[PDB]
Amino acid sequence: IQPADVKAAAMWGVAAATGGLYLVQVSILVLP
Amino acid sequence: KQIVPVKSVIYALSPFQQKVMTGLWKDLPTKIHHKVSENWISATLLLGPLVGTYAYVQNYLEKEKLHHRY
Amino acid sequence: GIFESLYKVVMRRNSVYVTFVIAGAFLGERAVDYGIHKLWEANNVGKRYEDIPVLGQKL
Amino acid sequence: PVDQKRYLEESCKPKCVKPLLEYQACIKRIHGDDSGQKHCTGQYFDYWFCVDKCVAPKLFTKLK
Amino acid sequence: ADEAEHGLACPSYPWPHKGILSSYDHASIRRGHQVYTEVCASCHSMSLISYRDLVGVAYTEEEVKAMAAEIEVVDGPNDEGEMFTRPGKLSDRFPQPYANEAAARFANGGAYPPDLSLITKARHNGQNYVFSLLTGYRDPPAGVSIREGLHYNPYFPGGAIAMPKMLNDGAVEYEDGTPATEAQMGKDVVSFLSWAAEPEMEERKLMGFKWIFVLSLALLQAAYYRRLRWSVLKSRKLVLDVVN
Amino acid sequence: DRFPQPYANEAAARFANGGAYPPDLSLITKARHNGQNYVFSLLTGYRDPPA
Amino acid sequence: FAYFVLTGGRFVYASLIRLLVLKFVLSMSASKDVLALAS
Amino acid sequence: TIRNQRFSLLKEPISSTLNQHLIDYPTPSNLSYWWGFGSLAGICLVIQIVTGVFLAMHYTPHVDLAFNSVEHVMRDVEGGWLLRYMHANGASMFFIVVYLHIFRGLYYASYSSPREFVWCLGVVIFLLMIVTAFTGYVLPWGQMSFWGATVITSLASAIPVVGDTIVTWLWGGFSVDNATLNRFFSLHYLLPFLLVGASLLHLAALHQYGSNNPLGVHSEMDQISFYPYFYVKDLVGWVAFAIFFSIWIFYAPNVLGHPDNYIPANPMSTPPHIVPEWYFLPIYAILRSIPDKSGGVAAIALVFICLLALPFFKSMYVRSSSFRPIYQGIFWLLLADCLLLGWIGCQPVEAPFVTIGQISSFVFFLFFAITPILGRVGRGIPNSYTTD
Ligand SMILES: CCCCCCCCCCCCCCCCCC(=O)OC[C@H](COP(=O)(O)OCCN)OC(=O)CCCCCCCCCCCCCCCCC
Ligand code: HEC
Ligand code: HEM
Ligand code: HEM
Repeated sequence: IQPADVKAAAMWGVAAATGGLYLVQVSILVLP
Repeated sequence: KQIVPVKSVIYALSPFQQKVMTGLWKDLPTKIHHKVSENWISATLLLGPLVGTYAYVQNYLEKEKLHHRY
Repeated sequence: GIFESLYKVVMRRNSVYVTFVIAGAFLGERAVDYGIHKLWEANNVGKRYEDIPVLGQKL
Repeated sequence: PVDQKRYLEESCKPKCVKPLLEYQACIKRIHGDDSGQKHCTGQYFDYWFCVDKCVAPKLFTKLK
Repeated sequence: ADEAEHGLACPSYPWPHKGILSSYDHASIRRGHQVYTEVCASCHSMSLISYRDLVGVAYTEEEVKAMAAEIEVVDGPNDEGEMFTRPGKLSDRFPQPYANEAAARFANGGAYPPDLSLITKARHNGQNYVFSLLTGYRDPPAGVSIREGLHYNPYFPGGAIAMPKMLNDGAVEYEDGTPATEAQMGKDVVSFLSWAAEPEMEERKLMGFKWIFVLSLALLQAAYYRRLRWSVLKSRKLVLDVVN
Repeated sequence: DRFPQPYANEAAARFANGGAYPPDLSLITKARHNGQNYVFSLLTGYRDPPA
Repeated sequence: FAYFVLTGGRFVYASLIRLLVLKFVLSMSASKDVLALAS
Repeated sequence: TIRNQRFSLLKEPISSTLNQHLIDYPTPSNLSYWWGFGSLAGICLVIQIVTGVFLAMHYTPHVDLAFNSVEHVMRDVEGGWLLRYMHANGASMFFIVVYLHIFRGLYYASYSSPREFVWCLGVVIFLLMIVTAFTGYVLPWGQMSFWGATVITSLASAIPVVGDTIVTWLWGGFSVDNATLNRFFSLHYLLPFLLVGASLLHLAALHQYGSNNPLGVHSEMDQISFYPYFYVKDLVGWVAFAIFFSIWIFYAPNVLGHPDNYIPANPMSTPPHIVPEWYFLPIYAILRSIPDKSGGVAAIALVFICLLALPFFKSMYVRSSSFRPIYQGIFWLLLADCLLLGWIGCQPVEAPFVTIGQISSFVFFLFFAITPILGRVGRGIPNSYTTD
């Protein structure tokens, strides 16, 4: 159950990071 | 705020087994006919005073301006 | 069908669905903005600031 | 530097000569009177309203 | 009477910046700013527009810097408390021709030439009214002889206006050789004034188009969503054990 | 009307007084800690510097 | 079909929400006259 | 059911009140979109509050700086024209939505028992909206702003014994100057939160006595939960409203206003046409129509007395207008009268508008005076039409 839980947590983290980039588009941070 | 039961029998179908945007187009002529034949009186009582008063006002303004035109 | 294919792709876990929604929002907004910009530039030819004949002749 | 607006209004002067004729009728009446308040700006307004309505699109399609 | 009091109505001219997708004619904005500086800035003021507002709209940045360096403005106290004048920078507002309202009225016979920043939004049917006002210096009608010190202008409320006929044929020499006539000068100055009153028109129109389209698609989706959620209720059959 | 101002601006005051700005005296007894005693002592305590 | 219609509307809504939030925050951000006076 | 271990978060005490009153509240199954208008009015209030806060981050309540500060918001602030146009046109849409709310209530006789408290709290809410919008319109400090403030505050002198004292006290200094400007800014900032409280009380009373339906009948037989069935309907309403409001913001932002408010206030000259905003025009028309300004103020008080006196009528058994042809016609005539009354208020006092207004206001009160008669006759109906 732990592998599934950590996989789901990582997926939600990726979604959160995508939402953060969408809200604050930062090519300044993306380039380096 | 109690609920009164009625002793019915209800059959319902899942939303994913029905056409969802076709009832709006099935009977347009009949629905337009129903709207008009049911609300023509109310339309007259709404738009009647407005149009009548507007015509009266423009008429009287025309008379007044032409009368005061030296 | 294409709908069933894309469903089996991106509609089995909600996290992927929300990421897809955000990515689609970004891409669609950019596409609409590009289309409207092309339409505006086509409709207002000649009137732009960049193409006035005396843009740099006052000096 | 001939004025496009003046030329266009002169060109469209014979389009709606009826308000102009009414205005001239008032001019003759006022000349006969020569003593009253004698303005009749209404005929002026009607005639120039017609001319302005005429010269609406032509002015800008002629302007640079 | 009442007709002259409310002024002859202004027609509906086809302005180049009218329509759900229509931009300012920026060459015409430049030309209108030229004519305003040449003839209209002697009496009227703007006081709401900085020189930097012209950058990217009708002039290039170096041109605006030179134009600002032309005029001189009073700057605050120096290390001795005295006041001094320095050439205008790229942030200063347009110069004011008169010290204050009292000086303006005294110089213009008691009538105050209004501030022109928001002139096209401070009149009913603004742009058409301004163009008609500038162009329509007509001969007064029969037997309406107005007093000395004014001029007849049918569009102005009352017929008698205080400013003289300014726009004349050949008044200015346009930079790009456009033949200067009364109508052309009026069109350019009204385009410039309408830009001054609303510098955000183009961005506003673009946002409006994009968001009306996008929200229309959203409305279709919301209607479908509502119909889908309500379709288990609207297409249901119930037996109730009653007839009449 | 209000009390007149001896100088047109703070820079004028500084230039007149050799770079020192004589502060506004309206709230001087509340602006300075222990304002009343401080002002009285400062006005009257113009003594000789130590060795 | 239902979920894809809903998805199109959903990212329309996401676009709208981002627009509104950024408008408010950037309005609370700096100003053109200040940037001009930055020298 | 003993709640030993927790099943659902929605039934936990943290989300239990919210659960009941938002998700699980039973609602009549046949509601049309005007209940959506009520929810839409709530959303308009929230929009006004948010845009007003962010606008007040840039507005200076001084007489020498207010107008130029607003022009600052329009020209210099990053996306400030959007904030200002949203605030102004959102006031307009707030009033449009509240008017549709009120007229649906009148049509379906939702003011009848047991929703008298709901209707009365609604009347109080309407008063608060009027005051808030007026004091807010004073803020930009233009010609229309200053002169409308002057006139509407100076008609408070009609009180018999203490009129002049109240006028001077509200003015703060014999005129409508800087003191009045600061006073009005503070009040305009404060009032929307009282408006939020009034809205919450409004909703609480309604939730006590359920909700009416297009039939006006008892409706505890077929009831469904509010979510998701009416959330999606309200969502359709919200998106349509967003399209309407976006049409107003971006393409025709100054149509719902007057051009005289773009001239800095000059208490020396007087603009030739002093009228309030379009949504105060019916009230202004009633007040202007009845002469003898003391009579005008009394007439406005009478308007609000009639509005408060609607719920407490005697028989009024049949509720909906679908089964009341006479009352249906009366309501449509009243709506036409209200529109005509609003149009009259923008016209000068020259004839025939005085006669038209003096007839229209009388017809307004006539509607408010002939509903009990219809109720009594309708109470008499059943023992006459029997088919046997
Ligand atoms: C010049 C100074 C004097 C001015 C006023 C003088 C005239 C006063 C009124 C005269 C007319 C009164 C008529 C009253 C009887 C109506 C009969 C009736 O209800 O008929 C049924 C009809 C049903 O309509 P429907 O269902 O469409 O019909 C199809 C049938 N299978 O129902 C209908 O069609 C509904 C009709 C409703 C009409 C309501 C308005 C008129 C009656 C009250 C007048 C009140 C005047 C003052 C208040 C005005 C509003 C504020
Ligand atoms: C000094 C002479 C000038 C010059 C060179 C211009 N204007 Fe005009 N203007 C002047 C005065 C003294 C007045 C006041 C008249 C009155 O309101 O009684 C005006 C008025 C205007 C107006 C207002 C008309 C109205 O409010 O109905 C406008 C729009 C206007 N002036 C525009 C204008 C333009 C565009 C000019 C450049 C060509 C211009 N004026 C020159 C005095 C003077
Ligand atoms: C701030 C403005 C207002 C808000 C936010 C508001 C909010 C609401 C809400 C949320 C409801 C329940 C949902 C609905 O039925 O539409 C409602 C119902 C109601 N409101 Fe209001 N309201 C406002 C103004 C008014 C006014 C001015 C009146 C009339 C004086 C009024 C009278 C009513 C009535 C009679 C109902 C009962 C609904 C029914 O019978 O089905 N409201 N309101
Ligand atoms: C607490 C919330 C609110 C705050 C802080 C607020 C603040 C302000 C401020 C600062 C202004 C002047 C800015 C400007 O000129 O555009 C203003 C204008 C205005 N406000 Fe509000 N407001 C609030 C809520 C409301 C509400 C609920 C209404 C009612 C609909 C309202 C109606 C108006 C009106 C009509 C104006 C004048 C519009 C104009 O500028 O032409 N405000 N408000």
